[PDB]
Amino acid sequence: TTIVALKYPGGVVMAGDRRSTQGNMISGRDVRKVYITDDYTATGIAGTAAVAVEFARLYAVELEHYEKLEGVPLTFAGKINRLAIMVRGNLAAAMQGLLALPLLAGYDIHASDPQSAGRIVSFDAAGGWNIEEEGYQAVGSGSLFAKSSMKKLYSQVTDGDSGLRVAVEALYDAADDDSATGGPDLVRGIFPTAVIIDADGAVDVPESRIAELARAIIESRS
Amino acid sequence: TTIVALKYPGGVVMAGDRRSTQGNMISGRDVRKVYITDDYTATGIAGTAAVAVEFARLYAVELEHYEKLEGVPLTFAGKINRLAIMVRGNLAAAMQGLLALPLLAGYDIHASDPQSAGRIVSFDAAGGWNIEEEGYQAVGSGSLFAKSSMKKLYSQVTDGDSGLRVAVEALYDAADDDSATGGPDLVRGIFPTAVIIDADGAVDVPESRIAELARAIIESRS
Amino acid sequence: TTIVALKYPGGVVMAGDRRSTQGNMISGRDVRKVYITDDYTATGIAGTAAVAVEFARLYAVELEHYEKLEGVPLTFAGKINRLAIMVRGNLAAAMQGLLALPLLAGYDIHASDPQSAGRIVSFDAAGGWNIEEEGYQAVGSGSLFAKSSMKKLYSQVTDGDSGLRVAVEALYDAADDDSATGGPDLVRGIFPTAVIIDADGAVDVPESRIAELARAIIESRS
Amino acid sequence: TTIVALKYPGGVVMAGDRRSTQGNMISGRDVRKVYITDDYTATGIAGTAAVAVEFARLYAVELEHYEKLEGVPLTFAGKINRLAIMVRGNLAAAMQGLLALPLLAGYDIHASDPQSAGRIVSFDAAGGWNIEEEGYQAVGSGSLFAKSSMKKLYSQVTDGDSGLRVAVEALYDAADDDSATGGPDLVRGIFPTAVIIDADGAVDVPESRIAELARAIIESRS
Amino acid sequence: SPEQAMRERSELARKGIARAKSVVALAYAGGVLFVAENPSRSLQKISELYDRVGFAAAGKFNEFDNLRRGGIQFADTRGYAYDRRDVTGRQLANVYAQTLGTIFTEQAKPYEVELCVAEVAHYGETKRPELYRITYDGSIADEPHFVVMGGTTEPIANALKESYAENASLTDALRIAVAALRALGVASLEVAVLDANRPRRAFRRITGSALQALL
Amino acid sequence: SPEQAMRERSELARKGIARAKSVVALAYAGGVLFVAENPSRSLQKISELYDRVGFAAAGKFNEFDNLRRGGIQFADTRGYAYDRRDVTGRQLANVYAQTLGTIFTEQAKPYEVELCVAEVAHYGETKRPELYRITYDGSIADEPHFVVMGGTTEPIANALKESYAENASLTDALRIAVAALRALGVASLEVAVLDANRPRRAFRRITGSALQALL
Amino acid sequence: SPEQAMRERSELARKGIARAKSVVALAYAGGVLFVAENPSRSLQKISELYDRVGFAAAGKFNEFDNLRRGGIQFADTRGYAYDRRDVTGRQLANVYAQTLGTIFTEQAKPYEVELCVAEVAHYGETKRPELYRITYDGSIADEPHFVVMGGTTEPIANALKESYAENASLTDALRIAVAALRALGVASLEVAVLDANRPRRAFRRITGSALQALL
Amino acid sequence: SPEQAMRERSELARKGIARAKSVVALAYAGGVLFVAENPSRSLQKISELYDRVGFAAAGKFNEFDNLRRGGIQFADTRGYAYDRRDVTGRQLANVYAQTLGTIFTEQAKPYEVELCVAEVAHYGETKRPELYRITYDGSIADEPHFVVMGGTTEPIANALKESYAENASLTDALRIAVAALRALGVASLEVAVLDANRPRRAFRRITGSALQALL
Amino acid sequence: SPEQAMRERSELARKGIARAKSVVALAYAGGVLFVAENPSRSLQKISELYDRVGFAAAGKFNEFDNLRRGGIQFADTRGYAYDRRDVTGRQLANVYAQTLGTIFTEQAKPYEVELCVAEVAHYGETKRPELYRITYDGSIADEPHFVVMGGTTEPIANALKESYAENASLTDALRIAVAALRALGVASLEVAVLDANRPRRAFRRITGSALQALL
Amino acid sequence: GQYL
Amino acid sequence: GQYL
Amino acid sequence: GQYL
Amino acid sequence: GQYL
Amino acid sequence: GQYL
Amino acid sequence: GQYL
Repeated sequence: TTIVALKYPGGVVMAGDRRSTQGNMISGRDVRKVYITDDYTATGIAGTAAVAVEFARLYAVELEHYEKLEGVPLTFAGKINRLAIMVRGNLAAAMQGLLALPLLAGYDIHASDPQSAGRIVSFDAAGGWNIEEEGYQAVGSGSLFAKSSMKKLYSQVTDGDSGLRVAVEALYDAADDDSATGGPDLVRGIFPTAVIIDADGAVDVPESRIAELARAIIESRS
Repeated sequence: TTIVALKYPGGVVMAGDRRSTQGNMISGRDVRKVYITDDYTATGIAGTAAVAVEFARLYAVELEHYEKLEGVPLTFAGKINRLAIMVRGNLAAAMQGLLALPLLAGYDIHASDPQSAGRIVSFDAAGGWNIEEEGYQAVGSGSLFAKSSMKKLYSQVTDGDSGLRVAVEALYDAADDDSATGGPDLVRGIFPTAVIIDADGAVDVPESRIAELARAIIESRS
Repeated sequence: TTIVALKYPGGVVMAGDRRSTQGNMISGRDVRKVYITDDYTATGIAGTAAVAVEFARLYAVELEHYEKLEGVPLTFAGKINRLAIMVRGNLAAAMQGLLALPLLAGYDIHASDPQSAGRIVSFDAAGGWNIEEEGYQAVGSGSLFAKSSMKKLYSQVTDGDSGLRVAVEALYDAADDDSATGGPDLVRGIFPTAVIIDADGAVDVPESRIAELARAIIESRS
Repeated sequence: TTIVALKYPGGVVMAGDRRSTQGNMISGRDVRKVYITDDYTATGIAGTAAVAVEFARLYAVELEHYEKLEGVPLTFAGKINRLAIMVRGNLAAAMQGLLALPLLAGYDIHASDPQSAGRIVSFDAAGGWNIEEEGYQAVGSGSLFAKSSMKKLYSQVTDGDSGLRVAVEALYDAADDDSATGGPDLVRGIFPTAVIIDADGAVDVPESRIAELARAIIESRS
Repeated sequence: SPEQAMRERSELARKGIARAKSVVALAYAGGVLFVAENPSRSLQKISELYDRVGFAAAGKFNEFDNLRRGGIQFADTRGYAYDRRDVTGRQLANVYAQTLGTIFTEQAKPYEVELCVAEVAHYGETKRPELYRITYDGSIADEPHFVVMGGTTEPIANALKESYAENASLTDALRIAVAALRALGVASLEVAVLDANRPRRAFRRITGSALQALL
Repeated sequence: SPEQAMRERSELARKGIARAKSVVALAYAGGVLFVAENPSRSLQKISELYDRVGFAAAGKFNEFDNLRRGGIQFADTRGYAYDRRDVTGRQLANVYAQTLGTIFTEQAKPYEVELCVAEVAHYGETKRPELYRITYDGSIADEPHFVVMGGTTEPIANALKESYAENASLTDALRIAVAALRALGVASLEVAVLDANRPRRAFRRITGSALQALL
Repeated sequence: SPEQAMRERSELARKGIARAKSVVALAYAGGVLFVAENPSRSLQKISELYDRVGFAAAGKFNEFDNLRRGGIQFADTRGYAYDRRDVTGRQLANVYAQTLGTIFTEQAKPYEVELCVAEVAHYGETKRPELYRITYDGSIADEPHFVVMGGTTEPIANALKESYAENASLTDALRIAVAALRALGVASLEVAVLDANRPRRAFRRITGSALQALL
Repeated sequence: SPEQAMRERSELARKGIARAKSVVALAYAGGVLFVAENPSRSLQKISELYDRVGFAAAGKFNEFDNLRRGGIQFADTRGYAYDRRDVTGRQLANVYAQTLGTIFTEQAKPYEVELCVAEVAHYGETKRPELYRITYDGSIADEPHFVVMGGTTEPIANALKESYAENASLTDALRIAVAALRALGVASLEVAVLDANRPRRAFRRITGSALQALL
Repeated sequence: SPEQAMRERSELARKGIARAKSVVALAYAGGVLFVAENPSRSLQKISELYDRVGFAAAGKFNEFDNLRRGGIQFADTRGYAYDRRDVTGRQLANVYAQTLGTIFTEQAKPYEVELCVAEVAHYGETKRPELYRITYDGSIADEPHFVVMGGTTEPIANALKESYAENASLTDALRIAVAALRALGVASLEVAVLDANRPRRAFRRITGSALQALL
Repeated sequence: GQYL
Repeated sequence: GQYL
Repeated sequence: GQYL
Repeated sequence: GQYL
Repeated sequence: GQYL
Repeated sequence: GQYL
């Protein structure tokens, strides 16, 4: 399990793999690890899959309920406060093993510069959070490897395509080095899933482009 | 114990064996392990027998009571959500020791393609669940053997008959490999129980068909 | 302690011994381990003598209270449900040492065939139950030996008399093999207790018949 | 981490580094650890990052809410009492490792002498506090080393400029002798954050002067 | 006077029930047939209470709607607590009478609703269907032939009295009930049946094309 | 006027009880005999309270029905608390009289019901069966011969006092009772008896062919 | 009298409705079109209740505003409890009818608000949009075509029934609606639409430049 | 009559507010200027509710002071719970309208106060300042220009009407408001401003020597 | 009428306070001098609320006794909660006015007490003594010179006004106050002072030999 | 009422 | 009121 | 209140 | 009353 | 009541 | 009332 985030000029792109295991035993090979919580934020949660699904559901419902009640959505600081608060609420459960590490990618519509309107926010286990001003983030088992790889690759991120290709390559690296992280399955045709957020909103990458980028990277590595 | 479920073209079929043991000693030899919760979904639960029976009863009561109250049955997603909620509810007893692993397979009448209206939902201990895209699933002690066998044998699933035969031989494999899983008792005429769900609903296989399929499988293995 | 039950054509007969011991020391020699809860079912409870006594008292009170309140007795399934419910309510007492294993035998008045109207339901520690399809049940310390013996002896059960003699012989075996299981006292003239349930209801065997059957069996073993 | 506070003639200046680490792993490198609670008091908290941030937010909210309700801010003793109260409210979480220790710097406008109207208050773990009469105080991991350096360097503190330079050099010393305290990152242009409080109130120090002071101190040390 | 208050409440509930539609339930060959004049598609005054027990009422919709919800939850509690077959329509009607008489004793506003309880024989079991007419004051009436709810019950009741046929066929009972009720179209009508031939759940509705073609 | 208010409430109770059916409980050779003119098969006003204790009431069905339920719960609590033999109809009747006084005084609308508490000698025991009659106000009364209820109790009481026979056989007692109550058919009647010749549970109903040929 | 209390409450609610703005919700080609004459920019009478369910009312703004809030919490609880697709406008209208009847029954003053529920087909699904109109006393009504709300509803209702075009284009539907409501400008008017073509949330508002360009 | 009681309550509130000082809040060049004739220095009828939101009131002092305290508590709760920028004057006014309508309906004594909510554009942001006028019964009014509350509102309101000028300078708007309110000295008055030029907290008072020099 | 009920309640409080003993507190050279005629030695009408805050009242002794007590716990709780210097007489008077309004509004029996709140400058600090007079309904008034509690306040108030001298010495202030109050003996008096020259606790009493020599 |  |  |  |  |  |  590894979920990576990176901003590009005029937006942000954030992806997740598809493999879930119980210890050494591989359970899922098609896991959707990114949730488009609203039009301008997408969420990828590493940790317990059940807790990740519950948290995505709760956070989406909370944002929708606030926006419906007040006629206006929360602000990015408000949304981050909600996520941090619910994480601090999960400390009791996490200590027994039901952990869930969130990654938030957002496009600040209120940002002065739409080119810098993309946002990456990093939450810790203690509920503390931090915007990734340095450009990117990766959470999960292969988080360290993905970060160290697309650290080098970040010179190549220039747009949605460049950033998405870099993220796909970093996900492949995390899968290749970490057996808990899953890569592009070619026999079953399964590839990590990704979401792109920009001024128009958050959009999901078609699996055709994901497969094409993964295959190109593979032939590069072959 | 071992309970399996596989989808065939235009439906889903599942089965459950009849052995219950108290450690090494054998307690029950004709126990029912698959429950027709409603007309279009049937649930087989591995784990503690009394606890699994209580879930069967409670979940059937909950579904029928909701449907009576609202004049409408649940969406399949709502059903899975409730089952996940119950599995999350019994976590205290599960950590205490009173385990029970649920298997839900249903025929989604709302499916665009009724040929693909069969469903297989696999739940984990933490309350999380997974729909099964491979078309087959097995729960119980002999779940691994049944899963590996039907991995090979799913090529021969072409209809309700072929899928039922594959499930019966997979349960035969699980019983043969696992001493905790009971096979077809010919001397007492005891055979594993099965249910077929399709467009017209959930139906139980007559015992003669189960007996004859088990005998034919034995003759092949003899 | 050991309590046995067996169905015979047209009814059911269930018996229990008379010995209660504290460690190696013997406390009771005339212990009543068979209770006629109502006209058409009787209960014999293994485990803690005190707990079994109050459990039988409470169960009889509940059955009578319902039958008074509704003007009608419960269905056999309702009775089984209540017994299982309280046994599950007794988990807290059982885990700390207060054990009580019930054995339920009854005559199903609602049974289509009065010849097969005898019912024997076996409850485990988890509170769950199992109607005995094998026709006979044995609970208690010597329950293994009693099961073992009248497994062989069940070919001889044909009516109340044959079943009663078989049960007496099985209790004799349990007493002979298990030092905590009590046998037919001759010097004190104490013999295990028994109840016969049929279409006329549950009736207690006169002690003269028990004594003579025990004596005949003993001279067979002499 | 290390946060230092020192009084200068006519005010007070207090600063904090920017490094946050998890074990030997470095998490943040631009962590603003200095908070301006109000116009005349600024607070830096060492310990768990999330706890420190939420204490900063909560204390600012509390002070503003009281002042709004009563139309008047608190006395300095009242503010210190409140901060001690929250710290002693944090003891429970502190025993489980969620510690965050404060350092309070303020400008007592009610002081008869405005030259000595600056204040430094140091709180211990148990909520107890002490006004700093040596004129300087350092909290954090490198707090001992920073205190040792500014003990020597307090001879040269004469104004906001001298005091700020001394605080910068002491933060450098703490970062040098303690790997948990971050120094002036020249390659990334990252330097510790600071605030100056005087009769005009608490004002943040523009980053250019921190950078130039750090560079000059480096050249002296080079 | 408290007697004056109880009276005026009684005529209040009477006026409420009188200015309401007509619901008729009759015992026939296949069990109990539920017929009501329901113009609204979403609203339904006839429902299932238990697998062999149906629900019918006449009055303010939310009142007997919450009553039906309470009956459903109570019956589910009874079935789960003891056994399925331990739930009977007689005990449900007793609970309904208890809660009615209670509410009318304490609540400032008496309910302008009248209720009927229907229970049939279990599957593979023979028993004459039982009809329990429960009144607003908590009074209950056991009626063997036919039950009429709401409105001008006199002409429809008397018509049903002369036109009642025991073990009536489904279509014949349908047409007799329609003739009594008219004293309508496929729409503006609600039809349900408690079919004893159902294996577990006797209740079932017959609406639309089936309802049209049956007539 | 509080006195006038209590008078109006009491007269309301009198009118309600008067417009009610007649229940007679008499001691005979076999113990206590219960007769109830109840056309409804489902509804029963005669029941058992304890092993040698019966239940008889006359009035609004829900009121004495809930009273009967509460009394059964109390009696079962008493039996389980101490012993089966520690339950006597006297203590029950005291509880019911206290409860009826509380209901009349504190509840806004009192229960228009009449109550009888019957207790017989235990098995193998000789003792004259006990008849306790309790009214809403709390005038518990001990009847050495018979208990009458409902309607015009004057003609029924006169017929009973004229035709009462101690140690009367079952047939003689029932025929005397039906002759007195006429002042009808085998149907529409509820018949039960507290039989001290029962080992534990003296109460038992007599209905159908037993009642048919018996009458 | 109790009755004088009930109809004084009812007429108080009615006169509260009388001095209310006029809101019209109509079933057009794209689903449901909401039109409300709101001069205030901050105050809102139209809102979304669920993905394909909207909210419309007129009366005391705080009354139906708090009712809107409660219904929003209820709908969110229902959707999270089971599934998003398990939320229907029928159950919502049911709970609103129940709570309105409850408030009218117990609350000192009736809510001078009447409510409208609109539900459209889901995305990629065909279903006639459903209009529930709930009166303060819980008198819920299903409107096949249009809901006329607030003030002198008679002239606008006649104009709409005369000029209703089923599946009217949103431009033509809005022009007909404004013609009927005139019996206003782009300003001082609030417009929202439940748009079934939307993937998840059908609700959407059309105000200002879009509304001006359309009209 | 309940209508009579409500009219008496309303006239109580109006006459209570009538015998009160006049408070005016106008939108000028720098935002919202608060002016109230407050001879008592300790008592203050103008205050800050949030960073860009002030508080104005006209009525019984402890009443609106408690309201102000509760609103400050609620606003702090909202800001801490979600975000500082997530607090708006519209939601504050909505909560106040809810509470005032509630109290007016339920409280035996209505509050004779008039509350104005003012919100300005954030620092480094342009938005026309918003004035929300809330009546004792919750009747909220959105004023784009000015709010006159307490005392004879007609003469001062008209004088402001001809004397109103948008984006008025601080001193000019001050003298205009002084002339309108005259229809006084530097003392006996309360002056505060919501200054959008303030980085975080727009509210600020102008009293004494500054207030003198501005006149 | 609610208006006439409030009139009789307010006039009841007025009769209570007028038919009550007189207290005068004046700002003089040494701070605030409290003068209340008090024949009872046990009963005390003057007290200290805080280091620089005293207590004065006119009315029923138990009423303002309990009020003074509650204010004392509140002030101690505020001083311990935040800081000792953060407690002011303004906030105490605000709390007293709020709770007096509360008692007048919901408590069926009004308090016939009228209170004065006094606060002096802290030691080593200059600030004019502050006097807050609060009446039963919470109507608080700030008096810069003198506050008269209860009794025939008009002749005494006029005499004080004519003879009030700012910064009057304690002897001169005492003699002026007693001359005004005569409009008694050394007994039947209570004298207390909030002396700013006190380091912490400004309050102090002067009685008997000190009072005699001072006179 | 019901006095059956 | 609703009765249909 | 606000009835429009 | 107290009045003292 | 205090209104100033 | 059962006075005896």
